[PDB]
Amino acid sequence: MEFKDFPLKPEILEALHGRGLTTPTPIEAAALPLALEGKDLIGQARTGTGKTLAFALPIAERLAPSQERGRKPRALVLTPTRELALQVASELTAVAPHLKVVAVYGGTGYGKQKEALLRGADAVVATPGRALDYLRQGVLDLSRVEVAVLDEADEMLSMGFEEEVEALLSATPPSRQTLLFSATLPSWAKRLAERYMKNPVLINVIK
Amino acid sequence: MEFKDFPLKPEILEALHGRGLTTPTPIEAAALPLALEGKDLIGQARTGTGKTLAFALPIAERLAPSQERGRKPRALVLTPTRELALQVASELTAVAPHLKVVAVYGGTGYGKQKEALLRGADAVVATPGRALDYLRQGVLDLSRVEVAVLDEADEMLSMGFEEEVEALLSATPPSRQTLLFSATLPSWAKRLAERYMKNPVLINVIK
Ligand SMILES: Nc1ncnc2c1[nH]c(=O)n2[C@@H]1O[C@H](CO)[C@@H](O)[C@H]1O
Repeated sequence: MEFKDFPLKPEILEALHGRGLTTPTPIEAAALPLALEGKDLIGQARTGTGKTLAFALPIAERLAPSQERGRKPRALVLTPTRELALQVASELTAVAPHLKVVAVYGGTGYGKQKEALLRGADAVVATPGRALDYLRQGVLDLSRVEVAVLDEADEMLSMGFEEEVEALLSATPPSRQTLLFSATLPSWAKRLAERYMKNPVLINVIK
Repeated sequence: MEFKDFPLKPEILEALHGRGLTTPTPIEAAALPLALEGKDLIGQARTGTGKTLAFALPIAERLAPSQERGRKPRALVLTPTRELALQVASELTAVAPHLKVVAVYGGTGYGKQKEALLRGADAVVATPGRALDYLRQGVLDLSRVEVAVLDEADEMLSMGFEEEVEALLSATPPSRQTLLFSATLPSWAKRLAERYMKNPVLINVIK
């Protein structure tokens, strides 16, 4: 199936098409039917393999636009590094032209990111340390998150973000949809699946 | 997604709606995009109903009509029991009205099944002992198989059909597509996948 063969808003297909994105990778192909219907998923694939559209498209399709200034984000993607946050935020912005995406990360001051969140956000793509910083401050509000994504969870684990990732998830509504991406499914990922996910479907494309 | 949301022939969709089936189960939904494009997959779902269309619809879509008398089957579905051979043959028959489906199984004489195979078949649904018997007799010809399916591989193992299943798989063209369904993924299934499957995606919906 091409992306056109999935039930996606015309605008989203248009955006995809204009970016030379036509073909889901195997993990995306298998993930989309479940993810588009709001189901929790665990995606297991070799690091670097393309899987962004397995969550980007479900977020884009699920979230309608909003203009409510100061509005809280309805999607949260946690990722290990500034580089990935910028990369993921970028791709999501492209596939979801109707949504305001804000990247959040450490290694810089608070102001700018803080003022974006204050202006409003539809999706936040964040590193866990900085995200937790903004939560306990009261700046990042996670009480309206409908979709939470854990990107490169193995690396988030190796970096020592376990406790931060869990605190952030715990701050979101349990009724949310959750998508977890782990290359090796270590003990921590299994604990996440058990505690923070609802009957997650596992898709493993390692071969 | 509903069945109508997948790229299926209108007459196949008609057959489904005629049977009162509009919505894939989670295993079927996740499997369809890859199975329809001819990829190998391991579907981990509970034994019993709920997965047939994940292989029946790809067989229906992939195989064009043929009228050749004495034609050899282009799909082979193995089931662990005689009861399931009958059931799955009936289910496949209903969603592939353009194909001739022939059930093969012990617990009765050889006459009628032999007659059916000699007249020709597009898909064979079989228990492994009887299928292998017919192979040895030269009545069942597997040289044109394009899709092989193992439905409920765990029970094949527990009934002690491993040698027969492997002999049958070995008798088919490796160029074929292979779909394997099993609830628990024991060592034998893993070694089957390694020997007889091509980079299969694993989809596990076990709750
Ligand atoms: N279906 C797809 N087609 C092309 N590029 C993709 C893709 N999915 C996906 O995630 N990518 C991109 O490729 C990168 C690495 O493969 C990802 O980080 C994305 O930037």
